[PDB]
Amino acid sequence: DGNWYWFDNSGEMATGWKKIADKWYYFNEEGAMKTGWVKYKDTWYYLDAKEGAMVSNAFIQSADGTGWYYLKPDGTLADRPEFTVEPDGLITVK
Amino acid sequence: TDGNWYWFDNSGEMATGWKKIADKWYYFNEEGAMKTGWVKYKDTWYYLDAKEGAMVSNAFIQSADGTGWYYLKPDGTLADRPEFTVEPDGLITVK
Amino acid sequence: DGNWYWFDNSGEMATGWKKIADKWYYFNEEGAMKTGWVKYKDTWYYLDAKEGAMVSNAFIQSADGTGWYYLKPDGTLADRPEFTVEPDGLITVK
Amino acid sequence: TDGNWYWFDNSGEMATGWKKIADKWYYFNEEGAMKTGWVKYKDTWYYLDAKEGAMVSNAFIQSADGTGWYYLKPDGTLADRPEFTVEPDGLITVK
Ligand SMILES: C[N+](C)(C)CCO
Ligand SMILES: C[N+](C)(C)CCO
Ligand SMILES: C[N+](C)(C)CCO
Ligand SMILES: C[N+](C)(C)CCO
Ligand SMILES: C[N+](C)(C)CCO
Ligand SMILES: C[N+](C)(C)CCO
Ligand SMILES: C[N+](C)(C)CCO
Ligand SMILES: C[N+](C)(C)CCO
Ligand SMILES: C[N+](C)(C)CCO
Ligand SMILES: C[N+](C)(C)CCO
Ligand SMILES: C[N+](C)(C)CCO
Ligand SMILES: C[N+](C)(C)CCO
Repeated sequence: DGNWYWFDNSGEMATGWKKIADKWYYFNEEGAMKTGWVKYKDTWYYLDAKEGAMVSNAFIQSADGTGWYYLKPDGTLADRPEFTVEPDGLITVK
Repeated sequence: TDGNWYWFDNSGEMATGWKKIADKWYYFNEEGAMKTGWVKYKDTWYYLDAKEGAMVSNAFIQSADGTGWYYLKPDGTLADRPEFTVEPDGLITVK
Repeated sequence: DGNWYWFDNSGEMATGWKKIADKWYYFNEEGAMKTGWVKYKDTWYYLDAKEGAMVSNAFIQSADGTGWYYLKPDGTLADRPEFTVEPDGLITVK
Repeated sequence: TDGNWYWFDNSGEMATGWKKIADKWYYFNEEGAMKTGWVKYKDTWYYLDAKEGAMVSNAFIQSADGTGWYYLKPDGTLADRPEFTVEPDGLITVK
């Protein structure tokens, strides 16, 4: 097995976050593209397990299948305090 | 023109209210006209695919104004506030 | 079991072809919506087995799984003489 | 900026040519750069998903000019004229 890497036209190897053709990918310090949950500077993001792209404004099923986590439009995971569920059930996040 | 879809069984009986056809659920009003969008069925809300009429279930659908989302349980019913338990790390649970 | 029917706002029951909200459906003479292959006035069309809508500009797998039939943009089935397969393999239809 | 995707195995060997990763096929040029779009591999043509790089198979894809379609066999190879047998009623068969 192995991993995916990315090098811009100038030969620079991508490490960390990198916008690649309208999508965002996260590479560890060695350049290896990461998939799944990633904690970057005390903040959580979710990278598609298939093509590795960051998911945003979406709900992703918990591991224990007990519930869902919401990823804000910028990709960051929303905390409980950020939610305001209105009486009818409308889920709002800040 | 404009109109509505209806379903009559082989016996000739016009479908009305909830009806399960070919493994999908549909809701017809009192006049047999297939409903789409939000439908209130005795205190609870449901959502029928706006384009195909089948009841949506276990899905989050964006709000009309786009300000938030709504969640439809696996039984089709719309989860209202009392049913939510948003855990501290953000894990959303519905019962 | 039963079938789907359609009545416009004026109470007229649809029979034959009917454009319904950007899609086309075929109803037999008794009003019952048809799905699958349909022969109308010596010409073949294919109505989606799921939602009954006519498919156009698409290839649909044969029953015997031996090949595919091509439905032109207007929904009608293309005959052999209508095809011109270019050397590289480009499939063109008239 | 602009650039290219590459794949190095855990051993450090740069993937080149055809490579099957996580159950999908990809094609890297001589410089290890992942190819997308049409690729000629020894007399035959293949098509790699323009957005994700994986080889398309058993699929009809619209032509660039939109004038016709192309068919990719289940093994990825592009079917050329000699392989087509269009039956009289319109049944398209490929071998
Ligand atoms: C080492 N690589 C060839 C992968 C980078 C481009 O120079
Ligand atoms: C990534 N986890 C879901 C495991 C942490 C809680 O956010
Ligand atoms: C309360 N609902 C939002 C479900 C009905 C539409 O107004
Ligand atoms: C009057 N209908 C044709 C709708 C009933 C027989 O199915
Ligand atoms: C006939 N169906 C109800 C299945 C299609 C919705 O337009
Ligand atoms: C799930 N349904 C509400 C559609 C069935 C009970 O009538
Ligand atoms: C007989 N229908 C009620 C189904 C048609 C509308 O008048
Ligand atoms: C509808 N059939 C495919 C059976 C006839 C040949 O076009
Ligand atoms: C012959 N192909 C069309 C497959 C190559 C692009 O020109
Ligand atoms: C130089 N690389 C980091 C690309 C090889 C080790 O996997
Ligand atoms: C990293 N993948 C090659 C899987 C995504 C294509 O952009
Ligand atoms: C189907 N492939 C051509 C990708 C495998 C043989 O190398």
